[PDB]
Amino acid sequence: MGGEIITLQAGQCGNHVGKFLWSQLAKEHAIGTDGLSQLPDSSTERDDDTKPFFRENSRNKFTPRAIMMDSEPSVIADVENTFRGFFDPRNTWVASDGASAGNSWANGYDIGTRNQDDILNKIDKEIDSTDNFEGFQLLHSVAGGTGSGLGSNLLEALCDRYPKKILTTYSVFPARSSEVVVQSYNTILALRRLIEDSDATVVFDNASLLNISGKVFRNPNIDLQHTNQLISTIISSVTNSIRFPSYMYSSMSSIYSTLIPSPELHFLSPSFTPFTSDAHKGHSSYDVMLDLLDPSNSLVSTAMNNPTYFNVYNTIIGNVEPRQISRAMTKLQQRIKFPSWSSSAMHVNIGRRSPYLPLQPNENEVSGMMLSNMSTVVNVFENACNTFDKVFAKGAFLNNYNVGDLFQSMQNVQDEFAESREVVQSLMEDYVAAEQDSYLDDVLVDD
Amino acid sequence: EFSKKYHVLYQSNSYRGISTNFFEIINDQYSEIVNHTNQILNQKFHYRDVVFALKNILLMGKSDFMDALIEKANDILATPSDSLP
Ligand SMILES: Nc1nc2c(ncn2[C@@H]2O[C@H](COP(=O)(O)OP(=O)(O)O)[C@@H](O)[C@H]2O)c(=O)[nH]1
Repeated sequence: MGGEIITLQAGQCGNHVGKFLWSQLAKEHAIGTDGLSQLPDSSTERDDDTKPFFRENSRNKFTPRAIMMDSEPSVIADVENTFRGFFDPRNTWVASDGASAGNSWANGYDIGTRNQDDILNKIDKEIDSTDNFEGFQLLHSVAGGTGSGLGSNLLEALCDRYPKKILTTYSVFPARSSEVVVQSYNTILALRRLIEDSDATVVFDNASLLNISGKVFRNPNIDLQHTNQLISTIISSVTNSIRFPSYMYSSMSSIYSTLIPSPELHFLSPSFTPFTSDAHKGHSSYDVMLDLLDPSNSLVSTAMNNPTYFNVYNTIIGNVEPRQISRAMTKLQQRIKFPSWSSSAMHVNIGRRSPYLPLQPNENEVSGMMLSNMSTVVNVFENACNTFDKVFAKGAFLNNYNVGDLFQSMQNVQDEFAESREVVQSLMEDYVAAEQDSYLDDVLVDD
Repeated sequence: EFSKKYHVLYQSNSYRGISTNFFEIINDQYSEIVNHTNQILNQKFHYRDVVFALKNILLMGKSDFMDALIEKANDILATPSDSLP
């Protein structure tokens, strides 16, 4: 019904984000940079750590249940040089040949099979560390071909090796229209495999996150190192129900059960309230959540063309009042649109503000986050669509990326590419069918 | 020792018998006792922790426990037979 979770970084994007994640998690549980408890031990609070994410030793050191992979060994090292004792290097690995690393396609897809044993040895050793295992969570970028290729080979390998486990990822694509021409093969292929696993992902283009970081932090010079903070608050809060569990959610299996009824459409679009990751909204518990639906604070391309929702999940944290939020739920119900097919209950949990954070001067500074399954999420990587359409439709660049003796024949390259485009189109076919009411009659009226 | 103190305080008012001063002692005695009692209930008998625990287990306040219990007990519960070991 739940179990332990091993996280994964694959490519430098997950290391830059990863240092923000680990820093915030360390604050959340008084872990420190060396991984050791920073608290006097009073032997109180059963949720003083999260068994699912850390391995606690005799020093009260919390070893992350995580594996770090990159193609750039200096990024792995710099995160290890930040987590100065916290992140244990035995689970890190670099997938690299300096010559292949600059080739986003070849680096990832060649290592995914060539180095499958190095990739798997860290993974299999950690999964076997426990009995009550639930799943994996990866930090990625479809643009990050290193991650696309090893991630794709793991998506398929882990589905086969561990048929009942949960395999997911958070994937950040750069908000760039022309820098994605060269990415036309690895980003579409990342999708070619992401669509194959119903647990796979929460997706974002960093478009609004970049603009958000430039308005909220006192730093208009928007960059990744000033935007990964926003990524950190949105991803850190996801597991609040695991880290500080209550009744409905304690695990990914539970979250899954209520958020993605259709294994086919697992791709989510995130948003958040002000946060303290790097913040005090000044509103009631119902107002802070209503703002989560406002696209101007969407973390991805903002305004959607009247998006149809298939399922919305929210978590509210702070002095939450069920009656106040009833105004919010009523109001959200009149903004969220759907066919009777997706007229599901919306699910909102209540999380907990960690006891190891600076005491909140006002408990009513309620924060929160939203994850939603919408038809217009396909617009998140529209920039990739623009360039892969130009490229794939022409049979452009077949093996001009030095395919690693896989599909070495140009037709075979085009056939792999065709499958990746079949996936792009089938993704929207399911999002459109999902907008139908008749979807329900197909297996209820008919036999 | 507590009693000895109060015994003396009440004994010392035998000349008044039942009166205002007696009542004053009673009011204070009560407060001292209850305040005491409630420290030991929580400090020695873990009274609030017990209460929270009951909520957490019988009212199922914490589901990680219940999930762990059911899954480990899946064969126990699944087995239809009574007199399981
Ligand atoms: N948000 C974020 N995006 C990144 C970061 N590093 C790279 N990217 C993005 O990831 C894509 C390229 O992937 P990258 O991880 O650099 O290549 P890889 O090492 O082969 O996996 C592009 O969309 C980049 O904008 C990062 O630290 N944070």
